[PDB]
Amino acid sequence: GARIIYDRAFLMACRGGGGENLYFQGKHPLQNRWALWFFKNDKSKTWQANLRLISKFDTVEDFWALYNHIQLSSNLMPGCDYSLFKDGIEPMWEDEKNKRGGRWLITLNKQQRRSDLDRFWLETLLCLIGESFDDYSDDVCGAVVNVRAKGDKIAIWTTECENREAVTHIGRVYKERLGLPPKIVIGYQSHADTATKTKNRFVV
Amino acid sequence: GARIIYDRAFLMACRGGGGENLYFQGKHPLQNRWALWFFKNDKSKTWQANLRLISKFDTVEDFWALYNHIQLSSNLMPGCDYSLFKDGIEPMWEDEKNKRGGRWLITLNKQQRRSDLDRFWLETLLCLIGESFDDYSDDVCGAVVNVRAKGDKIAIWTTECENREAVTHIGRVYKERLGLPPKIVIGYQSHADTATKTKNRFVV
Ligand SMILES: CC[C@H](O[C@H](C)CO)c1ccc(-c2ccccc2F)cc1NCCO
Ligand SMILES: CC[C@H](O[C@H](C)CO)c1ccc(-c2ccccc2F)cc1NCCO
Repeated sequence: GARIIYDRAFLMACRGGGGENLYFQGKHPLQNRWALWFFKNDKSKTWQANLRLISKFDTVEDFWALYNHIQLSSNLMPGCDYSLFKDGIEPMWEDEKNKRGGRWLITLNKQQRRSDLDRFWLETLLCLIGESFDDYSDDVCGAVVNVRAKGDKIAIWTTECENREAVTHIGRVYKERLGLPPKIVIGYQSHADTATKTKNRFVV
Repeated sequence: GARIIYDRAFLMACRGGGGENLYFQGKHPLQNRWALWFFKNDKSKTWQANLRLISKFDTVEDFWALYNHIQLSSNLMPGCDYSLFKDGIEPMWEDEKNKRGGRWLITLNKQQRRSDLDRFWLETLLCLIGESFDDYSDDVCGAVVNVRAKGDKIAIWTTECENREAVTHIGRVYKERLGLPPKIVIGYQSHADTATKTKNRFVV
């Protein structure tokens, strides 16, 4: 049918009042299937054994079941990365869907770990699963949270750094959904530029 | 050793670049040996003369040799059934390994005979031979394709309809590997229920 779009209030209502959809034995299907990955760079193990597929889901209710479980069981320590990517896109630059891409980046201060990290990450996840960028949601690959002593980072990765209209729409809506004051500028950088380098390619 | 698991890309690469394994004079052995059966209900012959063992194989390269041959020489007409089952499991409910079982069913409409039947059947076969359900692949008995004017059907048969964790894992991974949109619900039904009866026992 048409793209399955859910707004923030609808998704939030499914957490405590989910499972009452009119089909799918009550589950609300998502537009896309998503995979959650965990990474921690531990030099004692291989890179392969450091990247872990945690879980895949494709309904609102299964997203919340995973969210609730992670909220109870998972490591929030420096050096952890968590990534939510569309099924079939590995959470790495070399994936065919990421090689030409880039990311909208949010950088937090340490004071913002207690005030803002959880709420900004949740808002990011809802933008993803809810297809909040209308047709330009198709350019979204995934999102990454890096937990770091120097300051945590959240990013939305998109497929094509030269798709100006898609990339800028995603950034504007993401900023709006995060609720950031206008004066707090966020930037988009291609993955190629992040490999070796406010002055970003696009700013909103 | 450990379970022999092959992903889709590896299996696909063996079709045109097969026979270069480091042992077995180049063949890649499968975890299981498999038997391909054909059935057509023809009232002029007995039931036993209507069920035919076509061939058995136990390597990736011999799977592709059979695939290529069937693709050239075999009947695709309404009333045909083809079944790929682990060696020693007959493709019938009464087999000891199927009596307590059930199936994940995919039902096609006629527009999907040309767009989807071959690709969905191939993806099913790759899930089977590649042991794509990890430890729960041991609950897989086989798969069946029914060619019908009213709409073709593909199913994965499993051994125990009350093994909830195994059955549900198989269904989720099968749906993921078929690439079905989240909103396209597939259902599991016990063979006992198929004998006399969206509302299925498990849905994913
Ligand atoms: C492990 C805690 C981690 O914390 C972040 C850094 C801030 O929140 C984290 C990771 C992934 C998910 C997640 C869950 C379901 C689907 C997709 C996901 F990415 C949720 C959480 N944390 C929830 C509690 O805040
Ligand atoms: C008409 C041939 C039939 O078509 C199906 C319905 C759709 O594709 C069919 C049956 C069995 C196999 C098969 C081959 C090797 C191992 C196991 C198998 F089940 C392959 C094909 N078709 C290949 C594409 O022509």
